[PDB]
Amino acid sequence: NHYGPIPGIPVGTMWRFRVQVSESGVHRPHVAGIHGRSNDGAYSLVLAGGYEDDVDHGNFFTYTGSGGRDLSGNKRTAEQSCDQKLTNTNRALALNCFAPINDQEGAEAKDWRSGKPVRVVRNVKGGKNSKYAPAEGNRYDGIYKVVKYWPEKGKSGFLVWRYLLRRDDDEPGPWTKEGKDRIKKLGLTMQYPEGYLEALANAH
DNA sequence: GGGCCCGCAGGG
DNA sequence: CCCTGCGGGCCC
Repeated sequence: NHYGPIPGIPVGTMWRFRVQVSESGVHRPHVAGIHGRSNDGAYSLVLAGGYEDDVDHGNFFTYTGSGGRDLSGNKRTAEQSCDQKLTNTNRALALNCFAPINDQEGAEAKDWRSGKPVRVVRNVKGGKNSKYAPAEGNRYDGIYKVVKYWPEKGKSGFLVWRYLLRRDDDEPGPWTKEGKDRIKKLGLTMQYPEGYLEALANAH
């Protein structure tokens, strides 16, 4: 539903599980990387190193579309086994870009800052191929905007949709000096589900 | 009512 | 250690 930050949830907020990010409003889907409607646009997305074509550079990153995958056998993830399409959440994210939607060669917003805002969450699994992933769980990293998107062959050899997102947010990134100071001042700390830690105090 | 899914953990 | 496939929410 909502575009932009969630009122009163500062950049640097951390949650241990995806479900907690969801109940916060920050990223509603419990599994999916993109939260979006195909005739409106995308509200939030997660970098979790789930797609090999994701490259994260912090203040900007190239995100991969979802799909191009065989999820037979009641799967949630798989390797690329066919071309992605500009449909569903992929189409949603493309609409955020401040340029006419083109599903053949993609598009670029000259005035990208005028595009729709995307809430961006970074998850620890993104750490294999990124300097910007938190050490644990999920972290709210602020607002980014889609500069451009285009199709190309991924590492797998199949077509993927690729999106350049660039940061556009007055709250500083949590990996920066000021981001770290703010987090410290606010006392931001990993949020666990209720009862979770107690259940872990059950090592015997 | 069916599709989708950047998680997660039980059980091998 | 590695593997399998479940709920449930949200979309359409």
